[PDB]
Amino acid sequence: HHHHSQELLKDYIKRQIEYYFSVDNLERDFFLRRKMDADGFLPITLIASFHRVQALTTDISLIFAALKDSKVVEIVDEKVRRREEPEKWPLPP
RNA sequence: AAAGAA
Repeated sequence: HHHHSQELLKDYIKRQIEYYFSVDNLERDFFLRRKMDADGFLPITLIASFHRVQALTTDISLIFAALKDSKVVEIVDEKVRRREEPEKWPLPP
């Protein structure tokens, strides 16, 4: 027993989601950007369906917990966006 | 290139 399994899992979830919201990924992620609203937000439940997140967990409240203190993303209601200049990224649906 | 990290 060398770590708390659910805390480690939360760190994997957080870093996987922060990757999607990195500038490097966003520059090329046309699917993700077409799903943004005009303010840059995506449903957290959409992110939950992405294959690597769903592989790590199907517990939605755990994904919220994993993201609670992220400096990369901001959460409003059940939606999430890049904290820095989110409005640059949406693309037409 | 099956979501080859939507």
